[PDB]
Amino acid sequence: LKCNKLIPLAYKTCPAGKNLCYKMFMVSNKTVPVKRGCIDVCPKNSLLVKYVCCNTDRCN
Repeated sequence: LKCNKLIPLAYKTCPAGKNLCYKMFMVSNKTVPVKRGCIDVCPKNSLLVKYVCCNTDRCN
C-alpha cells in the first residue's frame, strides 16, 4: 500500500509490517493534518488527537 506525504503530492510506500495508512490530526485543527504515514494497527481517536486510518491508495 502507498500513502501520500505531508505535502499534498508526494507519496511513500509502506515498509514491512505496515500495509495501512494513517493520519495524525490535532484538535488545534481537525480539518488539517499534522502527520501522515503508514501504520500496522489503527490507534484510538482522542478528544485532542485524532487518528484516522485508511485501506486505500493515496487515501491520506
